[PDB]
Amino acid sequence: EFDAIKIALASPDMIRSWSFGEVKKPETINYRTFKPERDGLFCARIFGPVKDYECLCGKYKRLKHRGVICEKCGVEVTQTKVRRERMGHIELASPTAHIWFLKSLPSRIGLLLDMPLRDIERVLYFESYVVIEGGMTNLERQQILTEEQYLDALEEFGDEFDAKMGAEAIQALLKSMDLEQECEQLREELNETNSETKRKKLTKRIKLLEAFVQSGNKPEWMILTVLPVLPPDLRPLVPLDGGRFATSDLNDLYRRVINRNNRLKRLLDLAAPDIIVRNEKRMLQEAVDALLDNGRRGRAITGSNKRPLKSLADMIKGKQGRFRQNLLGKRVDYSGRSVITVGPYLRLHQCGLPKKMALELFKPFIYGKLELRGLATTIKAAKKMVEREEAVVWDILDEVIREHPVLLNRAPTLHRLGIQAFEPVLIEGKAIQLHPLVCAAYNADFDGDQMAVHVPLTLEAQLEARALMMSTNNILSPANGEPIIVPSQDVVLGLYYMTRDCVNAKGEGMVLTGPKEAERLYRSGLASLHARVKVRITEYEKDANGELVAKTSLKDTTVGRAILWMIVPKGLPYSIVNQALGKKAISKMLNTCYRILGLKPTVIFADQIMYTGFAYAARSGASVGIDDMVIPEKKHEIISEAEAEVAEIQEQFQSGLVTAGERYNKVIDIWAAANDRVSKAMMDNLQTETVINRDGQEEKQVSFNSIYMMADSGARGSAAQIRQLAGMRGLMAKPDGSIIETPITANFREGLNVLQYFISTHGARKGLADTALKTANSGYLTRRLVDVAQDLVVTEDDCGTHEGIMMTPVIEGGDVKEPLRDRVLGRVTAEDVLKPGTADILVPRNTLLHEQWCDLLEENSVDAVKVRSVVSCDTDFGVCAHCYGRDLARGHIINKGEAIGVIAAQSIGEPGTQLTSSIQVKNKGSIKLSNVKSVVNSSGKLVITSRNTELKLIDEFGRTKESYKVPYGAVLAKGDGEQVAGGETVANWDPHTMPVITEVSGFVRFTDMIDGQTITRQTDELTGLSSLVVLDSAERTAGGKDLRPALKIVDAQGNDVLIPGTDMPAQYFLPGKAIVQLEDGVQISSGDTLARIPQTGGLPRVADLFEARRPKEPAILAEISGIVSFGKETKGKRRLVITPVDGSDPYEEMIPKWRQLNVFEGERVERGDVISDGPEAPHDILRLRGVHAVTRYIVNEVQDVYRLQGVKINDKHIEVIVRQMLRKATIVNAGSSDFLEGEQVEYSRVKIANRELEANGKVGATYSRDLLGITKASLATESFISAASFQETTRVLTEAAVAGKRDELRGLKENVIVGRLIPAGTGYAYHQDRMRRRAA
Amino acid sequence: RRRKLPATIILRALNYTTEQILDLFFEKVIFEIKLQMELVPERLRGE
Amino acid sequence: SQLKLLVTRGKEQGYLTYAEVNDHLDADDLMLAENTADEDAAEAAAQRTTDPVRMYMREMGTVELLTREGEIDIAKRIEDGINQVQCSVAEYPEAITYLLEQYDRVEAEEARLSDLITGFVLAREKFAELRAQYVVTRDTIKHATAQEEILKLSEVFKQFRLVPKQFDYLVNSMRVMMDRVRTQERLIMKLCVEQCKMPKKNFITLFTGNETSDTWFNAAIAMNKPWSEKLHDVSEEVHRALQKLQQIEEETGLTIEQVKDINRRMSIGEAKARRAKKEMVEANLRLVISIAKKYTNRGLQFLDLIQEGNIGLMKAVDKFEYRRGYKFSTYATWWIRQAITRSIADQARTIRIPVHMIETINKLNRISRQMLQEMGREPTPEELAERMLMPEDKIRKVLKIAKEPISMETPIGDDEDSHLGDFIEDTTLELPLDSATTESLRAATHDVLAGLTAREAKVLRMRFGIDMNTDYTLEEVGKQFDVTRERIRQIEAKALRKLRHPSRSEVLRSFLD
Ligand SMILES: CCC[C@@H](C)[C@H]1CC[C@H]2[C@@H]3[C@H](O)C[C@@H]4C[C@H](O)CC[C@]4(C)[C@H]3C[C@H](O)[C@]12C
Ligand SMILES: CCC[C@@H](C)[C@H]1CC[C@H]2[C@@H]3[C@H](O)C[C@@H]4C[C@H](O)CC[C@]4(C)[C@H]3C[C@H](O)[C@]12C
Ligand SMILES: [Mg+2]
Ligand SMILES: [Zn+2]
Ligand SMILES: [Zn+2]
Repeated sequence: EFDAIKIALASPDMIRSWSFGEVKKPETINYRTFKPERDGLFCARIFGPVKDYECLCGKYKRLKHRGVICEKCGVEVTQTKVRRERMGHIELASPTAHIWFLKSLPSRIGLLLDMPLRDIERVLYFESYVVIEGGMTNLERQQILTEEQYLDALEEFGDEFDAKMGAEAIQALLKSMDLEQECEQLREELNETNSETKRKKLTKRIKLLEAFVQSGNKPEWMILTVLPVLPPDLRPLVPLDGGRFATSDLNDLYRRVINRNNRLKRLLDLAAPDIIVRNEKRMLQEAVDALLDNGRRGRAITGSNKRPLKSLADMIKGKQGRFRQNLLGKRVDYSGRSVITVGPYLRLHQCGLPKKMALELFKPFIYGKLELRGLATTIKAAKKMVEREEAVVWDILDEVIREHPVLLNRAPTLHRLGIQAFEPVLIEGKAIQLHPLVCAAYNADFDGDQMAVHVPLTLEAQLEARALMMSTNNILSPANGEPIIVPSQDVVLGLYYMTRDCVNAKGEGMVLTGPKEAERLYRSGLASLHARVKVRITEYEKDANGELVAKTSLKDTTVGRAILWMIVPKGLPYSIVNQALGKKAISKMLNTCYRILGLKPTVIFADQIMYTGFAYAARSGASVGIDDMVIPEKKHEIISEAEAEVAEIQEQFQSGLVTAGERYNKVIDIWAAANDRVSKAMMDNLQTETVINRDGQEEKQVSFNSIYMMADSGARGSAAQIRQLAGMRGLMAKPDGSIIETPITANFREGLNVLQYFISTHGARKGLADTALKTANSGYLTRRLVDVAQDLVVTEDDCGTHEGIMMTPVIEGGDVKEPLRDRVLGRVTAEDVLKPGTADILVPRNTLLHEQWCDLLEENSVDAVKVRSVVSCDTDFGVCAHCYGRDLARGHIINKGEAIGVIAAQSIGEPGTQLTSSIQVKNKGSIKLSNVKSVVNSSGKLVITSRNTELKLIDEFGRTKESYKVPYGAVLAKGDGEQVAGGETVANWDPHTMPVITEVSGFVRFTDMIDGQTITRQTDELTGLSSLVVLDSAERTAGGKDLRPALKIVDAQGNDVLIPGTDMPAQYFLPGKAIVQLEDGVQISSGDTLARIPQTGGLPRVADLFEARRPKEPAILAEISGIVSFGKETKGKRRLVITPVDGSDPYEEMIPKWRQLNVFEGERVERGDVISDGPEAPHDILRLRGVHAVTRYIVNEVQDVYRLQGVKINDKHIEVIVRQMLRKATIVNAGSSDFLEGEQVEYSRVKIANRELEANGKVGATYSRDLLGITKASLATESFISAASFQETTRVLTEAAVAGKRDELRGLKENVIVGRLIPAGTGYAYHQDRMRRRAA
Repeated sequence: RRRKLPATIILRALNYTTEQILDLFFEKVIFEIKLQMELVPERLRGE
Repeated sequence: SQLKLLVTRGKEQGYLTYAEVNDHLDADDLMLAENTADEDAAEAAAQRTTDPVRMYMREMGTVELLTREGEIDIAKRIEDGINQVQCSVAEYPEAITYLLEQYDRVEAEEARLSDLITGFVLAREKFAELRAQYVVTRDTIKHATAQEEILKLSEVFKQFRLVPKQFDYLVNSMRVMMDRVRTQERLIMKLCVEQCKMPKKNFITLFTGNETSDTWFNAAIAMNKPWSEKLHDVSEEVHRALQKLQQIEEETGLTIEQVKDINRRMSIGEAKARRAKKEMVEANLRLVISIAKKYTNRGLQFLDLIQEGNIGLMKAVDKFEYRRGYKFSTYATWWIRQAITRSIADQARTIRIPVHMIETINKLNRISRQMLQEMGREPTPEELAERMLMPEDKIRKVLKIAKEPISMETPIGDDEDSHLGDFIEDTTLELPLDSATTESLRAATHDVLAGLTAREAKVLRMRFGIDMNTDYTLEEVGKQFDVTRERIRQIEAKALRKLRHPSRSEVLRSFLD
């Protein structure tokens, strides 16, 4: 209807235009007749009649004569709702400053006038005068003149002198101000001499003057002359039961403003002393300030209840304002709630709805049906029929409900599966029956939880619920590809018990004809559910283009597996059910069914699995008793032995042989070992049993114990819970985080005594508090993540880009913890996947890698692919479907319009509550060295001559399996190009002192070495050797301080030995605190040690890693490639200069001397190398290394937090957030564009700006990408309606008003506030068509 | 819990002179004249 | 400096404590704390009490109290002022004529004799003497001896004392007459000087000294100067202004320079009165603030009380005389108390209560307190009426006053910070089922009314405003149908009878109830 919203400042003429009349009296209503007063806050003349079509007096009280203004009253005869739309105005006697434009942090008034805020405040409060265009009389504009100074200046000046006080002075200043001429003057200033901040401040001044000139506002509009009055019905005075009333706080504030204004107007007629009028004007300013914003400049005015009054500003901001409490979430019609029960008889797509709730929610539909079918004549008859609950009413209700989805929702909606659409089934009672398989999606248990039910109304809403939100459409998690409809705890136990063989059961050794005979035998009592038999099984294979060829063969199975085979669909093999079928086997089975067959067979299969599991779990009759918790028979011996060892340690400490800090650890280790022994003994005794037999001999088998069965199948429990039940409760902690030495040696089968229970309580209280805190934090993280990345939408099919990420498996030193299949499945290749033999292309390009392609890649053993990624997408304002991948919840390539930002935010935030030397090879392969320079030492072996050496174990198949990091100068047993066996330590080194080593051998002379200037005399008394320890710069004398210890290599012939392969002299400038051991003239072998130089986690790690915080001590990277050099020393921090090979060297950094540098001044380093060592910074990687390196550092550094806790989410969702982090570009060269040199612009704008410009006959502009946090990157929103929702409302509206900003609703958070279709999903087509017609 | 003030102020507010304050909170050593000092063995724990 | 250290500490730690900020630093403290939180930049880093009451106290402080004699001088000053203006206005002729005409009208029983005049320095006799003097002086304007006659007339006029209202009316009338003269003079000056650059010297030489004839302007047009030639274009407006001035001269009967001097003396006296009054009030501000501290918790804020007290003092200082000898602190406290009490009774509660009802409520409260203390338990409305002499219905009515409205934000949820305003429903909205019922009734009426002869349908739609813009009577529909108010009634009755019986109107019966 409008398609855009504009905001600006209001002129007094505009304010008089809005109003329908002036409010002159502070009266509200008569205390006797309760009628609106005349010219008061509630006035019928100004704001409209109080009841529909009726004058106040009553002479005109019918619709027939509407639109007429009664002469007696003046009240127009119209609808009363018009009182909700009409404003008034109050003409202030004297101008008042607007608090938003005075006490804002930038202080718009002061910024525009170029005056300190304190000067403005003191002139406002009638403290000192101000000269306004004084003239040529030796006065300076905007000069403070206190009362005495003003008085003595007035003398000797017959001129007016133009001095004023109060807000009138400010208004005169603003009105006299000229913006174009001052902008010209500032341009002249910027043209001339420039200083560090002079140029910046002048540029800011000119830019903001230009902005204010272009906004269309005028400065003097910041000073109020007329005050608008809100319509009465938004600040109502409403009668409550009895003689009492309730009123809004705005009535009090308006009454105060009007009282003081009228008093001032009266006072200005009496010609009162200036003291009185000054005080009155100060009070008027204070009252208007309190009205517009109460509690911002001074003390908040309070009411009778002694609480601060709510002002106009308080009604907009906060979590209880119109922007948040009512515009983004509000109460809804056609809704209900109730407690949820099980209902295990249901199908996956339907729920159970009480008849009473269904009758109440669908009332209009039932009225329509009753009238249509002729049962009722009018709607009143239908109402009475439904109110009496006749017989026909229930048939009509059953007809209405037939195919009408209802949305069920549970209160903590953490992801999109917390709302799902089901088909109702009318039931008796008052509880909602919820299908078991969906509980995990809701995180719902049946111990008192409640659910809300909403009913879609429109045809479009019903179709969306049926096609998008149905429960049979969401069976895969959207965070990863895994199903979320897995059977949970009792289905698992039933299917485990059914498929679980026994050694010598009834009917063992039989040969059945198929599943039917197996079931017929079991059900008639002739065979046991686990009796090993031979069964003829017929299974189908898709060994063709979908043909399902059959194969019949005699399998060796049990009766349970043969029975369970009856429910498995055609395409699957028989080996899926031919096992014990724990918790994870069932999930694998469902995943296999989904990938091979499709969606419908999977849903049918899941329902059959649930039914069979429940039936046979009931059949088994599995229970829990006190004899199932078998305590080990050796527990007392183990505890006694631990007691003896700890007592011996204590008495040894009492003899002063060990420090307490070590005996504590010894006792802790003793008790840990004892606990491990007890747990091992318990589990050994509890997981096996002896049975007999086919012939009569003792034979072991896995136990049928009930606790063990529950833990082993994954139904419920673990080894820790069993350990506490039958082992020992373990080792408790303390409030300080310490671990109390003596553990709880009792389990729960045995009782705890009072002290052990006291310690347990210590633990439990902390557990509860930590749970609460985690739930608190994980919501804030999700809210920020949604705010930053809400408006991302797939808005293209292919951008055509040829770039992407390089996906390879993740290896933490030893084993691999994420194969290539997990990281590559479902993505789009950016380049041909050449065969590892380099023969031909294996996967051409732009091919969505589904399961078959992943299997092919695994078969050919490729370990590196190039996959298109979101962070390297060429689409402007959105993403393309090919650079994203596939949906992960539907299984196909993502659809256009899908909102991927909200999905990414929800997927990242949903699991938040859950989360809290020598090198030895391990496999028979071949050593491969990457990024290392080799050389042969004196011993003849190979020594590393590099800092970034990487060792890989390339097996006979050419696949990496072990990646290891080796420091500098390590002796290697083997090298590249030689096969090795297992268990061979191919590298070793000393992890102590310093790795400073030489490179050649020969006579060493102390060149440029003077005793008493750089070294100290410290002879090795123990060995008798003389060692020259190099002191520091401070201690040493200045005679040779600038000199450094250089040890040149020479021969016996008197010549000079230089670095082999080059003419560079071989000198080693050793640093301070270096212990020179070998004397001059003593030949040294290659690599000799010249000097023995001495020396978070959980959610907060993720939250501080999306905020791009800089660590405490960031490792210094190589800013530029070139020879490293040094400059002036000890100028607060050690100075280092890098000189490129040819390029200029304007780089110099004050590197602190505290950092232990790992590079010598004679060693060149390229950019991106580490100078110091420590945690890396996120900003430095982006600058030194491309975008693909900072994203790789993040998607791997936050995925480590989740992997530890077992949470798995796709990498798609972390690259969506990163794409929104590095979104602003900083320009370095303007080029032929229209961009300022030092400016930050949206990277999308600059990318397209120079793109079209380059195509023409111009040259594009360079830039440097920038990285922000999710909280700083969400403040760059270009709409002031979405920004005010989650930012400071006062700041956003104050800056948008002066700038004359207008925003066209283009986001998801703005069309919700306005109340129109979002541009993301089903509303994507509507918005595109609107833009097309609008362009025309 | 208002703006911080040096502690000794309050002592002066209780009508205490500087000599009295030092007497209360500190011990003293003496000297005699030439330039002879009365040594207390316990005091010189580190010297 | 000190702020810089606190900022450095906050940046290093990212947070600060109240003690650290307060030490390193009421309204000024709050302002500084707000500024510090700005960073969590340049403006805050670079960056009295702001209380309107403290600044008022400061501005009042620079004052000197007055001793017993310190008022007397001021008092006499005031008298001189007023006396001067009296002598300034005694010379105005039209004033005495207006006084006599008003007195004659009063004698015509249009107003009370005493209301006209507050006595003199007997009323009928003094009026007769005044009339005799006026008649003997007006008929002797002949210049040589007329001045002494007018002086005697004014001197005898001095013996009279005039009501402030009519004296101020005469002053305002003289002021508006002088304003008209000055406006005409300013128009002449603007049309002659700015439009023609007419030198001020010529204006002084010609305009001043006579200021009655047209020689100063009309005869100066032939001075042989460019301004004289240019005055031809604007001669019409200047001539009209001169004619108005000549007409006014007849009313004034005096030289305009004398009028200017009289007005100058009047302004000097008024300024003296004003300065004296200001000096008096500045001293008495302390008394005003001292009185107005017994009404703190009454609905008005302290400063409003102070300002109302200041109005009462300014009224007293104008109505105070030193003849009685009341130490101001006794003639002034009464006015201050009156003003403060009336203001509290006029602008202290949102639903205004008249003054008399406020007094009744206060009296009832005092009686209730006395009764509660005396009898011990409580007074009941019957006992209150007996002790208070009221019909026992007025007592109940006064007790039923609506007290004070509840703030609509009073936290009442106590569970989710809910406010009292969230639980108040809109009682005027029409239920969606009633709207559907209305539409269904309209449809049923449209269906039924089509089942009778077109004339009957038209008549029924004409009488009852069914889909019509407005209702109509019998004679109007007769004008429409060319019949006279009788056949129309018969056809209407026939149609209603036809719709009356069932088989034609049964769903309407369903709508009925
Ligand atoms: C902390 C929540 C306070 C809130 C629950 C308390 C505080 C004052 C109470 C109201 C007032 O008495 C005025 C009315 C008196 C009538 O008799 C009954 C209604 C009425 C609104 C009262 C209901 C309730 O009791 C109130 C709102
Ligand atoms: C624990 C929270 C109490 C809350 C549920 C109860 C306690 C007092 C109740 C209000 C007061 O009576 C005043 C009004 C009376 C009108 O008749 C209906 C509205 C009105 C606001 C009442 C609605 C509600 O019922 C209130 C808030
Ligand atoms: Mg629960
Ligand atoms: Zn009226
Ligand atoms: Zn793309």
